Amino acid sequence: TPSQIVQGHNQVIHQYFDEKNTSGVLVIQTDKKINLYGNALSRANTEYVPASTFKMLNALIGLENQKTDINEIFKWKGEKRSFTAWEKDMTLGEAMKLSAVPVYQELARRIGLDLMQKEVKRIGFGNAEIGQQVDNFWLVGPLKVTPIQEVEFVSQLAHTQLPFSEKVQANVKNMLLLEESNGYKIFGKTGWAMDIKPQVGWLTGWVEQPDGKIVAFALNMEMRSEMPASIRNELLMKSLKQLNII
Ligand SMILES: *C(=O)[C@H]([C@@H](C)O)[C@@]1(C)CC(S[C@@H]2CN[C@H](C(=O)N(C)C)C2)=C(C(=O)O)N1
Repeated sequence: TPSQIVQGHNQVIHQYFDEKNTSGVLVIQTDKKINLYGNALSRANTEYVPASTFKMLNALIGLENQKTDINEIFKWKGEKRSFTAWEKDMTLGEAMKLSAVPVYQELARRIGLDLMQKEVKRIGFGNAEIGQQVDNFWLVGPLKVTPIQEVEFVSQLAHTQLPFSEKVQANVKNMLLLEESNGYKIFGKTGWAMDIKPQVGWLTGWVEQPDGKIVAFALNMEMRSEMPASIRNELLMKSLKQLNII
C-alpha cells in the first residue's frame, strides 16, 4: 500500500504562492480571530507601503471632512493618464473601482497636508506618517502599514466601527463592492506599488456570507513587473474557496 499526501488548506495556500515564484501572505479575520496563510507568514507583521489600498482611507477622510460627496463628478482635465480607461469624468466610487490615482490625488490635495496628517494620526493607520508630499505618500512612502493592520482596519470598516460617521462608512463600503452571487458579496481594494523595490501587491477587503457573517481578508505579496495584475485576484479567490469562505 502506497503513502498518500494529505493536502490541507494550509499546505495548499502555501503552495499557491510557491507556484507563482513569489512570497505572499493571506490574513483572515472573523469573529475577532485572525489566521495566517501563505508561504511567507513573516509578511503579516511587516510594514509595507499601502499603495492604492489607501484610497479607502482617503475617501473616508474626504467625505467626513466634506471635501467631496459621493455624487461629485471629478473632471478629466486633459492630461495623458496611465490608462485610457481613466480618461473620462468619474465619481469617487468609479475611481475606486478603476484605482484612478489622479482622482484621489485631487482629493488628497483638497484635504491638504495638515488635515491629512491629523486624520491619519487620529485613525492610527500603520505608522501614521505621511511626510511632506501630499500626492504620493501612500505610493512611495513614508506611510507604511502591516497586513494585520490592514485586516483590522477593513474589518472595522465592514462593521461600521471606524471613528467616522456611519453614513460615510456606509458610502465607502458601497464603493468597494466587487462581486455578488448566490447570496455572497465580496468587497475589496487592490494595490500595487510599482515604483519601489521590492514591489508590493495588495488585495484587502471582506466577504459577506449569505447569513450576514463578515470574513475580512488582506492579501499581501511581492510583485514583479511581468505579473498580470489579476494574479492578486486569482490567488485570493482560490484561497477563499479552499478555506470554504466562499
Ligand atoms: C495603486 O496602488 C497603484 C498606483 C499607481 O497608485 C495602481 C493604480 C496601479 C495598479 S495596477 C493597474 C492600474 N489600474 C488597472 C486596473 O485594474 N484598472 C481597472 C484600470 C491595473 C493598481 C491596482 O492594484 O489595480 N493600483
